[PDB]
Amino acid sequence: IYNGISTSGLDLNNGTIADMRQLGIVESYKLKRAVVSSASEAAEVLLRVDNIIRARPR
Amino acid sequence: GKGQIISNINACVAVQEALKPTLGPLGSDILIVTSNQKTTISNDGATILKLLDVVHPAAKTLVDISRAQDAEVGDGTTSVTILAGELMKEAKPFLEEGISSHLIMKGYRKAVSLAVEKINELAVDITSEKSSGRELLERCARTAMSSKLIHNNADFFVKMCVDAVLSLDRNDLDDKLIGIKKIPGGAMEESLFINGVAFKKTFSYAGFEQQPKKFNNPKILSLNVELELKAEKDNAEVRVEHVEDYQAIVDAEWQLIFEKLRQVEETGANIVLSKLPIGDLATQFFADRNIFCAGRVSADDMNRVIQAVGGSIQSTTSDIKPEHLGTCALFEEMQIGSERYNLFQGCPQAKTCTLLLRGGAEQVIAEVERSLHDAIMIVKRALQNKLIVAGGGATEMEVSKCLRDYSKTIAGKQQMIINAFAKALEVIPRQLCENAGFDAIEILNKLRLAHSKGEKWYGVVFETENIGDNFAKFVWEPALVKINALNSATEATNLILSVDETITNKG
Amino acid sequence: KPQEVRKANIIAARSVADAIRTSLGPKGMDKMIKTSRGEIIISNDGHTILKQMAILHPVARMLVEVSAAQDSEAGDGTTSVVILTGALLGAAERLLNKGIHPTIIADSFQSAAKRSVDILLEMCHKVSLSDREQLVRAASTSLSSKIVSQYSSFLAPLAVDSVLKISDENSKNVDLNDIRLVKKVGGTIDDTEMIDGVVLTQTAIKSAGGPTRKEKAKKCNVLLIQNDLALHFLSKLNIMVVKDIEREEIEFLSKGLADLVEEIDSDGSKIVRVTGIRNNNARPTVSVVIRGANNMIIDETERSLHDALCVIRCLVKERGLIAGGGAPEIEISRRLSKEARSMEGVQAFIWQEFASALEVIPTTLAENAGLNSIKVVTELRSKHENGELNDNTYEEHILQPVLVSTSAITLASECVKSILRIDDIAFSR
Amino acid sequence: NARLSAFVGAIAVGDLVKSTLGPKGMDKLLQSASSNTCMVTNDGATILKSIPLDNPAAKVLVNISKVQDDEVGDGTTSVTVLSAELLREAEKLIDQSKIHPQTIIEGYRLASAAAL
Amino acid sequence: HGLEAKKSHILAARSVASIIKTSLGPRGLDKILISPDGEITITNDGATILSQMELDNEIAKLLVQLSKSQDDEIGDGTTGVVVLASALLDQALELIQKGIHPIKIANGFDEAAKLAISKLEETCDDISASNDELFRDFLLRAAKTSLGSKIVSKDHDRFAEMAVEAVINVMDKDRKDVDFDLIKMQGRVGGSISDSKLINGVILDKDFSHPQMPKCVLPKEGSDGVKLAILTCPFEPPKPKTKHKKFKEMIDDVKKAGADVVICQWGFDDEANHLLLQNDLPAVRWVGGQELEHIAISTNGRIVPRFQDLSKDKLGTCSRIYEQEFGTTKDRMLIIEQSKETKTVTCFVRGSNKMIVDEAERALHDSLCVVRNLVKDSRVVYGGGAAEVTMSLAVSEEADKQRGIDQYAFRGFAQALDTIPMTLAENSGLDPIGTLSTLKSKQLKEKISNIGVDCLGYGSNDMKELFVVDPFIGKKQQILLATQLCRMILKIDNVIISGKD
Repeated sequence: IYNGISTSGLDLNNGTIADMRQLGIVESYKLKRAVVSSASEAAEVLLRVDNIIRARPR
Repeated sequence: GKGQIISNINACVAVQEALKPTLGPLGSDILIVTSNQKTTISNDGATILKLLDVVHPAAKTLVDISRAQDAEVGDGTTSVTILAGELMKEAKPFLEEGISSHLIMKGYRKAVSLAVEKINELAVDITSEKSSGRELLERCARTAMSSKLIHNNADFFVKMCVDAVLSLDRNDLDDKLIGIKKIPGGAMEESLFINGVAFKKTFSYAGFEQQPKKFNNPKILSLNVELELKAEKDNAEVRVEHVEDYQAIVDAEWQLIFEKLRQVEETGANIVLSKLPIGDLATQFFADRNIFCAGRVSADDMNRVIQAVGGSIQSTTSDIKPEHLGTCALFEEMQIGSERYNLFQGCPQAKTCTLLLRGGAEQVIAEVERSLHDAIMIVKRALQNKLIVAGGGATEMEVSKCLRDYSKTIAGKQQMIINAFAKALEVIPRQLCENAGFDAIEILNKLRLAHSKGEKWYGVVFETENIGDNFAKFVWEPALVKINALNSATEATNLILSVDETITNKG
Repeated sequence: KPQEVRKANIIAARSVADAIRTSLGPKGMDKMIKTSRGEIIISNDGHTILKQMAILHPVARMLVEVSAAQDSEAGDGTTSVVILTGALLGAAERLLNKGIHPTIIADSFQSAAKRSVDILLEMCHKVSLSDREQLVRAASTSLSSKIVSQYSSFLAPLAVDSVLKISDENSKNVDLNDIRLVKKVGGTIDDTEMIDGVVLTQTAIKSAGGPTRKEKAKKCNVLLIQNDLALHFLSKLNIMVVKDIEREEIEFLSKGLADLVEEIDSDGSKIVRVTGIRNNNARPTVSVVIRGANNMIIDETERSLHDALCVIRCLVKERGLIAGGGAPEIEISRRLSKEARSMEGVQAFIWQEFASALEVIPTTLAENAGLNSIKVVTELRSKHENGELNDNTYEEHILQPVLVSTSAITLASECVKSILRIDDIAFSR
Repeated sequence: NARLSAFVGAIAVGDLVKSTLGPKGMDKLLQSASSNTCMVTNDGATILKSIPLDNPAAKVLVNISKVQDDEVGDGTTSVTVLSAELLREAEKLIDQSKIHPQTIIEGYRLASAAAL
Repeated sequence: HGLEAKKSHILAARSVASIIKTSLGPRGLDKILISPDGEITITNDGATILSQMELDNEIAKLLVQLSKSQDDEIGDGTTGVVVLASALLDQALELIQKGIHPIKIANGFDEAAKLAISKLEETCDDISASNDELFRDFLLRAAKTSLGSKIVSKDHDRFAEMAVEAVINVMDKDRKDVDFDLIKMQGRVGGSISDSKLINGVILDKDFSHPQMPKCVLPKEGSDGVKLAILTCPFEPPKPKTKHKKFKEMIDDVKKAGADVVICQWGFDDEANHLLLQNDLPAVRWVGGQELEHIAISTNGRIVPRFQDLSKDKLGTCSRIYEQEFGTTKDRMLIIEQSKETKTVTCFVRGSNKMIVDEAERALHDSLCVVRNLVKDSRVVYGGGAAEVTMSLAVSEEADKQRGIDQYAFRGFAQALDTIPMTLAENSGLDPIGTLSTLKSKQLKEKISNIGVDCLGYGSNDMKELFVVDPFIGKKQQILLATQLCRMILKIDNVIISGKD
């Protein structure tokens, strides 16, 4: 996939790299943007906190 | 106190437990590590038990009876120790109920009187009936070689085993008169029987010694001291007041040795041997005269050469008398074993021989060396002793039978003792089945069926698990084994069980 | 160490399977379990051992759920399914040392279980429910493990005729919970009434005014109750009343459920029978009535006839029968060993270990019977080569239904899978 | 120990639902004190919320995962797995630098724009 | 005891065997070893590594005893037998738990070993019966595999022919008798490996004493060979044994015979060597014990003990004697070859460092042992892991036809042979389980052939194109010692260790 003309993908049936366009393996585009946008904001919350005070044990 | 008796019984069990797998040719072997670090592995119980050196006093009795078993008999050193120890294990629960040891020890000797008369009834004297000279040694040789890797090659091995005992006196035979040397490499079926002695070829250095090895009638002469000039180890230092005199200092050995160089030529001895390493001075003149010589000869090798041609050893080469010389029929050194090994052949007066073996490894030959010794001991005791009984469990199962019926006719406490004595005799056939892998539970139960039908010759087949007759299996044992074992085991059993105290002084 | 945490659960799981392994078969070794309440119970049934064992190990409790489903589906093999589960766990120990991930180990069991069923059906003789001679001898052999022997001849047609009416065709799962075993004091074993309509657990009103019998009852002629004046009020209206209905039978009667309603008492029973429901939605539910004098009679008989219905239940869902005693497990291990060369990669080695894991069931049967362990197993591979299903258990009347051997492998594939898939555990509350 | 609880403490919790990603992923048992109330499931959001977490940094991750369930509700486990991998790379950038991560945060915004 | 020692013997063997599994093959590890005599070298040979191991476990001591006897037969199969014998012990541990006695395991592997020999012979091929011209290339490429992991691999083209002629000279065509005592390995510091030449004779480490003495020997007007004198009597006036506190007579007798060189063990004097300088008769001082007892057979001469009987035709004759300067070394040794075939060939290897000389010395000595097994049996088999896979499929298939208790003993022998290709697969960077299943599928549905684990990087199977062969007698000797070792271990059920004083 480094340079060009790469249709290859992860094939778990044969345990090797195969073309996903022939097998018909697709994933939703809305799921792609939702995970990346949520994981990006999730990492910002933990990094922007320099000191974490121990919470009160219940 | 009474606790010392039980402690002495369990002390012999640890020694007996090691000797159990060593019973039988197919049994396991004990690995003993001496303080000298030399490792020796063998199936003969004599040498094994002698290396234990147990500090316990009652364990020394087993060593004492093992020496008499190997001396007077030579076979059954493992079975005599197991049988003597089995009687002490069965008497352990009898002592906890209040029964005194004297009554139990006395009951053992009661069955001995019935066992001596039983061996005489089972001893059949047969020599030339339904047999011959060659057929007797041939049929008995394949029995000890069975269930071994040499069973397929035993066809050539029996022919060499028959001529081995025929080269020696039939009235007096010794198993040590036939030597066996391990030769690595080569096929196992290419070995031959030689009447002479062989060397180890300890010289790996090259560049001399050209000579043909085919001789007609060489003369043998013994030399008690080393005669040599060139020496690889030591050296001589020379410091004097003259420059030209540095050479003559080391020559003091010339004149008297220079005369001895031509003394062998006038004598004509073609064989020169010594127990000390010989340099290249002796091998020098011997080339043209066709005189063969070998250095670094072992002490046990020369003693066999003296008894070969009837010669004698002399210190020097000057005063040697003509009757010390000897001559063989033929001397031929072949490449058998992928190396040239000297040997003697055609000696009519030779009292000893050497049986050479070959194989891909030294451990394979060691298993064959100990296997050939079992076939020699059978023939050794079949000559002097004319009484031959059926062994391999045959006679052992018969002694236990009759003793069970004699106890029913003897009232008193001797009834349970004799019945327990015959019950303890089952350890011999049992352990033989466990060492070979056969099931001792089913065979000992099924063997007692036909054993009560009146036929006393039923043995145990060592090849395929089944009940059978040792008469067809050609399994024979001398009657001296059964007589000496029962007397030694009973005396050793009653000696340990009577010990009330163990006293050991330190200092 | 994520894998070492799972390996600690595998060793603890193999110790439980080895304990149940000694209890396999009628000659197996019993297990003594002392409950915390002080009750002392002992038996060779693997389902009762794991139920009262109170296992605190999280992974080891999976064998209890499999044993519960083993008795609910097949009804037999609750002890053997634990041994087969521990066999795959022991073979998987060497697989983890080679760097094999449990996913391939778990996925290969799905292909191995489906292949073992197709191989077993080839040697199995397909039978039909239309033959009543085979079902009588099938249920009679299951009754030979109990004290009742000569009286078990009349119990064989009782269980056969009850299933054939509700069998029909292509019934698939047949629930045996609708068949209730009625245990009453008095009578004998030879006295039994089918009463195909339905059978209750309760008696009728012993007071005055109760009709106790009604013709064409459901304008409510007969009612059920989960006052003495209420009985006299309905007595004038000719309405039969049955009170004191057990709460456990409420859900039972709502499923199976009149031309004639009468109370017939053989001795002391005072039981009401119903016949000819003729409902379109509701099927013909039959409740078996068992009579006996001593309490130990109707008890041991209850567990004996329940296992006989499970064997018949296996034949209805899956046709065909095989000979028990570990006979088919030997040939399956022989065919899978040769067919293992047809595969490639890591999965090919799993077929070789899967064949050796199936030989533990016939080996345990030879060990618990006193016979030599390795000697009898060698005689199985020798005789099964020339003959097919001839070793003779057919002459000894030993018949194990094919669904038990099928469900034992199927449930073991899912049980071992749920084990290796757990890589860690933590406190959650 | 402030960043260690937000990294090592989060990775230890993140690795719990990390092996459960995908239908072929691993499984995990959730055990209680009485141990008889337990259950087995492949849900990543259920394992995180059921396990009591005394780490004050791990309590924030629970509230963040609730946004994905309310907005869409699909791929909740994949968000926690991807967020845990971002902490693994951010931990190597800090200890080798010891500079405020806000500068590194600005680098994620420029990289996320090229990914979309 | 029984429940103790039998379990401990399996764990004790796996600890020692797992150490050499990483060094097995050309891709293994070269371990640094230092002998107590002061020699330092680096080699992967298992016979040296196992001999240096010192431990108190009596079970692992049997490996050194077997490797000592195997060193004379082959010496290169030390790593092969220990790993193969340890695989038999792993399968034997499971049989003990099933109720099988250990004595049946010993006899079970014997019937499986002899049965697998006849199966390998049917698929074996012969050299002289197929192509005679390839017999030269078989001996050249056999040593290239063992020398590929060493600096020797640069000059291997020339060094491959040096090992071919050294083995043939010490052996006979029909007899095929090779002795390690007839092949010596020597080397000195300085120079490079490119200057190493094959010598048909001993070394002698002689500078010819005073430099005025001739460094080369002339034929002396077409004489017979080169006259040499082997004598234990030097030139010096004697004395008696009763004291302790002639020149022209002895020296003229040697000149009449024509002997150029005189051999004497001890040293000489100054004036003592002046008489030999005028006659052009070089002198020999400090004689080692290596210079006599064999080779003179090839001289076709006689042996005269004393100066009186010396003559022209009774003196040993060789091809020639010359002193060749080697690099900057001041030793200035000699090279004595022979036109006719002799019984001893000594290899001479040079190196820039002492560690380099000893590294190529044992590397070349191992190549001589491989050629020794190739000339012993004209029929060779394809190695590289193909021998263990082919012999395992024959035993596993015939195991079902053989019934009884030995049926399971044959299955364990087939699985034990798979340890060798799986070990080499891990050292080559391949899946040991995936490769084992791949080799079995290619030899069944496609066709019967020998395809082993790849020693060098490649993309597929069928190494047969590379013409990689192993001797049949070499592989057969390994399976016999591995079977005998497994039987010998089972014969010891008790470990007796004596104390110290």
